Amino acid sequence: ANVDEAILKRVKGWAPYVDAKLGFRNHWYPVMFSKEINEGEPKTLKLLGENLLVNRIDGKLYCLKDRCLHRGVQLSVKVECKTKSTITCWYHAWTYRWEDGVLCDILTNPTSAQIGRQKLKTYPVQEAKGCVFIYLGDGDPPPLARDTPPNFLDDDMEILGKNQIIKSNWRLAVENGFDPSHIYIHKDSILVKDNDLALPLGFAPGGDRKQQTRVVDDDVVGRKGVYDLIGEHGVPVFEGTIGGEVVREGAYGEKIVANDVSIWLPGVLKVNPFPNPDMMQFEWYVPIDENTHYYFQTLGKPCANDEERKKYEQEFESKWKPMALEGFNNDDIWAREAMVDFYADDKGWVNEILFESDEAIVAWRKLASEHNQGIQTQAHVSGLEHHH
Amino acid sequence: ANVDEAILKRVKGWAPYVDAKLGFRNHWYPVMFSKEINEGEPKTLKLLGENLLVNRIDGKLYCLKDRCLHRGVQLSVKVECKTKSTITCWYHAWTYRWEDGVLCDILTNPTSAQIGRQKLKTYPVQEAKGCVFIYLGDGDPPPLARDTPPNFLDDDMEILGKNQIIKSNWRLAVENGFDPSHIYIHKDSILVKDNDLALPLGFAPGGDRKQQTRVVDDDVVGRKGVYDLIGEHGVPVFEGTIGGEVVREGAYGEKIVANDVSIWLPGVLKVNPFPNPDMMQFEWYVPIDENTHYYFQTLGKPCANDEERKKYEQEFESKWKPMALEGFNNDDIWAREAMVDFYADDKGWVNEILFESDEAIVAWRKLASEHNQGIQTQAHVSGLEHHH
Amino acid sequence: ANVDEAILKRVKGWAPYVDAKLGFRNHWYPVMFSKEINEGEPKTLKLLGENLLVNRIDGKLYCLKDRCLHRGVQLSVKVECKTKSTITCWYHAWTYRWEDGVLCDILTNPTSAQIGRQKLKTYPVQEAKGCVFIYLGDGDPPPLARDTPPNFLDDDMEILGKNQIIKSNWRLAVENGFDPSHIYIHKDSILVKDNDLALPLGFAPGGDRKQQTRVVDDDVVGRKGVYDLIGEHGVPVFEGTIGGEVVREGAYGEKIVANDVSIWLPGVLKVNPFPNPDMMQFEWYVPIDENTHYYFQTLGKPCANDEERKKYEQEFESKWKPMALEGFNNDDIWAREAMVDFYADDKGWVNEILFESDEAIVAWRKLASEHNQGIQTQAHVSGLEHHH
Amino acid sequence: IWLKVCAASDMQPGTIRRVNRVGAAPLAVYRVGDQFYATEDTCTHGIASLSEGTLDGDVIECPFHGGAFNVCTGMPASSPCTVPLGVFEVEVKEGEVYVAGEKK
Amino acid sequence: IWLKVCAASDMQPGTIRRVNRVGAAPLAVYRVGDQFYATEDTCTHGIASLSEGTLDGDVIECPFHGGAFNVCTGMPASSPCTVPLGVFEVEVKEGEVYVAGEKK
Amino acid sequence: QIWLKVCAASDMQPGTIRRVNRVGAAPLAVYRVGDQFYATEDTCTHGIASLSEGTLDGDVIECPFHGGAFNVCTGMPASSPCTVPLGVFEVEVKEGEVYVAGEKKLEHHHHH
Ligand code: FES
Ligand code: FES
Ligand code: FES
Ligand code: FES
Ligand code: FES
Ligand code: FES
Ligand SMILES: [Fe+2]
Ligand SMILES: [Fe+2]
Ligand SMILES: [Fe+2]
Repeated sequence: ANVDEAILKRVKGWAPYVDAKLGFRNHWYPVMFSKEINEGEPKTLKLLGENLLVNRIDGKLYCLKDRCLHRGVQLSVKVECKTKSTITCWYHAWTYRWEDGVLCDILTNPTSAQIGRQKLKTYPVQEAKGCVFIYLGDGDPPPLARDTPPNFLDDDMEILGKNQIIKSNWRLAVENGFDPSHIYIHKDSILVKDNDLALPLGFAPGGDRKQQTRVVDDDVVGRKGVYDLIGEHGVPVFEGTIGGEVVREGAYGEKIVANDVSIWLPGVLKVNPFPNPDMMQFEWYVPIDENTHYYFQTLGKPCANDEERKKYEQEFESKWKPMALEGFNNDDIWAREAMVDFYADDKGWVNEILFESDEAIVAWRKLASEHNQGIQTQAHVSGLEHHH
Repeated sequence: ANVDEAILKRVKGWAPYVDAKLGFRNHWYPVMFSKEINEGEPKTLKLLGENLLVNRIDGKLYCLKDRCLHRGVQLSVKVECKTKSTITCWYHAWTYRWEDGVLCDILTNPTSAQIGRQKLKTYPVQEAKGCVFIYLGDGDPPPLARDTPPNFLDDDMEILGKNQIIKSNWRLAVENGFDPSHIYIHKDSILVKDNDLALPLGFAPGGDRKQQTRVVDDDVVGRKGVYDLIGEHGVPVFEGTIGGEVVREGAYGEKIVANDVSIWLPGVLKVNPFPNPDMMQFEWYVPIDENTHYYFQTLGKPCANDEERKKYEQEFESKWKPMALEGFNNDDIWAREAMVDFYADDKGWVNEILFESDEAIVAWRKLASEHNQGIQTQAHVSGLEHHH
Repeated sequence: ANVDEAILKRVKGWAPYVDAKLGFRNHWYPVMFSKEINEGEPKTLKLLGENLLVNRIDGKLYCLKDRCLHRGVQLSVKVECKTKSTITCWYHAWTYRWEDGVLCDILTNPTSAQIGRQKLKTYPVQEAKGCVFIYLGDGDPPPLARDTPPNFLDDDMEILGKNQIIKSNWRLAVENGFDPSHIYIHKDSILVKDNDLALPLGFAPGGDRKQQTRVVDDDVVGRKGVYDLIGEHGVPVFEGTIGGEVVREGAYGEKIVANDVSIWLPGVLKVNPFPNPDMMQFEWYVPIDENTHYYFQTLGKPCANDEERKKYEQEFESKWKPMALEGFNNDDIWAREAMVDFYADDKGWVNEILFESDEAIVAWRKLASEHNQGIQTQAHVSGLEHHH
Repeated sequence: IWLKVCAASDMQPGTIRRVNRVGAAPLAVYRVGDQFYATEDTCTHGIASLSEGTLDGDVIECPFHGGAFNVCTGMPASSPCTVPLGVFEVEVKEGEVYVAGEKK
Repeated sequence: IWLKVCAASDMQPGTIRRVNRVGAAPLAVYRVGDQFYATEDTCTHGIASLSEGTLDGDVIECPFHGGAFNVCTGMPASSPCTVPLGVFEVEVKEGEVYVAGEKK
Repeated sequence: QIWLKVCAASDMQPGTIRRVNRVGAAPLAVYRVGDQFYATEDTCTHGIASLSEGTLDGDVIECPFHGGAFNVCTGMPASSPCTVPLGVFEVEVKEGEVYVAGEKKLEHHHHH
């Protein structure tokens, strides 16, 4: 219950989604790149509103809630890792094992009855393709593949990227990304001209509602998502008109891209091919709190050896990162920021006036509402409550 | 609806006024000077909590709500006026006519069923005496004369002024300006000495309460206001005493100003004559949001020809603006800000301890409560709500 | 009152204390040092949420609420003390007497019926040991000794100190100060080495629950407090271990300190002896508002003559203040701040997981809940509310 | 010493009546059942006329901020009022209401 | 001009049927008790299909944002809807439902 | 030594609680639910509160510190903030005399 019930009652098709202001619990989420955290170098981060600590011990990553069980302070205010396998709160020295969060010692009172009888929350952590994924959920985690778009985990797919904190709720980021008509904001991107892209201004839908998308709920690995098929029956718009007069044209480059776009739970977009005919872009919009998200950008390109990988890395730093990730997606950032006010009071979820291409967004809202693995609430953050 | 009902219940004489923290809807309000907006150069501003856009086309002013109907973004984040008569949202290209706000085109989907079927909110705009007024209301607007003090619109009246944003609710500004006893804060103003003004410290009331003011319930133009008549039968106080000893004196200048002071809806004060025997001051306290207002000051002086206008404009820039509008009224600014905390929680409207000269303020609160044309609510800002 | 009733209902042993977010009314509180308030120079401060003004007249201190009865502005915005015994509001000149707060004159209208019929709130003020105490309460005040720790007022006791504003609720400061096991955060303090102190890392409790403290409610002066006796039957920890391996050692200096620790209402801690075997520390955590408190530190040392006082003065400035009050207590400041988030939503008062040494804190919570002289409420701040 | 207000019959139980006095502050007369009372008409918390308020039993509620007083004792009954109201003597002789020009 | 939509019995009381029209916007036929009404099927506030909404009396509630319309007058009944719905007169004859070809 | 003599079954009214102090060990809490007797550690697993000073409602004991609660029969948490199960101690009545086990029961050699 994160949103006024009066509002939720109004939204029949996707109330769970509108209520998921803090994101969906029980899903895997990338939070940083592997090279950003080294041996015995504890790192702090907030995911789904929860303060966490991640550390690498003997190469393996561990995640502990950054909040001592005693007086609720963050252990990270003054980190004290007195033994390889533990962390000691700086306040009264309650000591926890990184491996299972068990309170194994208390330096201020070695005879305390709490020793061995309390456990600090831990979360599964997995590294894949140079990315650090945390399963922000309870119980045994499902395969990481379930929460990743197709091909991200392919053997030869070399993954490179960038991550940053953006000031907008995660859902605004997701919808902007999967928004078929938002392509209009990218009409002047340096990438369009500098990489000779063909880029429409928008689309004139064709066919019926069901044909605008393809809802995926039959994938064998269990992934749940939606493909944007507006271009299968729709006519792309290359001539923008006002009063029947052409005021703007799309891009007539030779490189064809982004004709395969899909959004997947918990909130990751796959644009293929992009930003080049031989590459793929996968981006996550990870919930940090109700007002911010991690914009986790990755570009994938098949590489057969260290030679090709190095070449790709060099092209990434010199071209793709500055020209695409920044030169193209920077407009998506302020676009997301521009919707904040309208949805900040939760009223935008009621007052928005949608048009045809939004069918794709609606499909996603319904899929997310039906297949998410749980709604994160303030109670999960402060401490679950329940009266006998 | 804007204030705790338990508080409004206690205020039987002017509950609507206390509830009007965002201002009164359906009234004309000045927001800038004509010279501040040129042809084809859209300007942003916030009025009664609403973000607006003003543009000059073929010399005439037009006003559109600065919020796209689609996803609620401000059009002004990236202004795209692709044709003389329209503005295109930078997000998905929904295009609106400045003239009537009609959604006439959508570049991203020329076949959309929304085209011609939606209308962005527009507000009437009128230029008078070099000032830009906006009718922040619904339906056909009344004559501007109804919402302006007597004589402001006189043919020979030359109006010159200054405008700025002040950090206080508009009502605190209004009451301070019409407050008969607040003259005390002006005892050391440079204007008093440099323009040889006679200025008492206050007034010892005379006559009955009914004689303390004169309410105007209707004009040939429907004006609604109150005249402060404390000086009618009151005794000007020139010697301030404590325990019987004189500790302060008023100013014994020769110039007698402020013969008559009156406040009018939606909230504009008229001081005549001021700051000189041959001039008048008209000042608005326009609601921007619940915490701020535009302090729109103007000085008027009848001028028979270009020759007199030129001279006045010279005297205004060289003397009146710096000595009066700033040298005198600057103290009013911090006095308004000083009342913010007491009323910030709405409790000051209950706990205030009024004295005799406040009969003027009470008369204004009742007149405002009885004759305002509507209470602006947060719902007007986000979108009116009504459940069947 | 100040906390959600569902939470108070859960805390059966000290609900009043949890509800006392704004502090306890009807107790004396130190707010500054005598040397900080000079003759005829009114000084501002906020105590228990209330803005106050303190002035010195003929050497005597007087305290008036810094809020005019008329329109609720702070008189301090522009102080006008026109005669020795009064203060005149800068707005409409309502004049109040410092000794009884009576509205004795109004310069803007000397014939007002309000004159002599209204009274601005005043609070008792007393100077002791060069410290200014204000009785933030109603009715004749109890003797100051009731709200001070034993010996603070000793004739031979020379008091020197420091005061500053800290960003945390007063209760967090109190509990941190009386917390037996928090001594762990002081293990690396420069005072430990530089003053050759003996200091354990914690304590292994001994004896029964009641033996852990000495609750004082039999004090002749009426003082209400608790003594921490964890050291009488407990074994001090000088070797901290994890998995049986020593990872940290306490300090084996020669100077024995802090063997006598007590907390007293309204919230003052006494540490004896500290920071040196021949001194004592007395510190208050005075509520300013729900999020801040004055950390009023004072060190006492018996002195028989001016020579001893001057020597102590020199030592305080060159050693005690920088090495102890700062070098030692600075870690207490950020430790308090570290608990803010957990208790900010009042949920920490339910979710905290205590261990043995917290018995002292529990005793304090119960004593405070049972012996406080009143719960300050926001209504006290804005203006008491009661319906017939 | 006394002033003529009205006939007891003119006032229905639970009603208030303002009494303007030449060269002096106005008073308020309240009929509570069959007994009449009188106090200053001006609320002690400001400048409101209590005769324009609402009478509930023997408690008068000020129209300005909702403060209230007991019309018999003149003592504050509801915040924000704190200063006692002046009470004037009333006596009904010969089916007519009279109020003491001076307060008790 | 009229369009033969279906048999009255093809619709259970309180249900809605979407009527597609080639080269034109679809309509929504509502069965309120034993009465039949019709309007454009697309909510005027967006792209929702009113035929997938909830009927309460003679008021259709949009499934998207809870906006609503009176299916008899087509006038908005609940926010955020503000643009009146197009209404088509309906007539039942011999157990068959017919809807006017053009708004009225 | 396996069974500790507590008191006479008649010394306890239905719905009451009694604390049992043990030398060199943590105290136990014996609860009478109707005519059946149950026992758990006396110290609340969420802190240092004495459950024998709490409130018994049917077969659920509510801690006086923070309002957490446990089922006295299974020792399982019944109300937040409690999350750690209480150690349970078997109780038996021989000759009208109440006895409590000196060792808590375990998920050892019992129902699967
Ligand atoms: S807050 Fe961490 S050990 Fe006390
Ligand atoms: S938000 Fe303006 S066209 Fe979409
Ligand atoms: S606000 Fe102080 S005299 Fe009016
Ligand atoms: S003037 Fe009567 S309650 Fe304020
Ligand atoms: S689309 Fe129908 S109420 Fe919004
Ligand atoms: S100590 Fe029992 S509920 Fe917290
Ligand atoms: Fe984009
Ligand atoms: Fe002024
Ligand atoms: Fe400390």
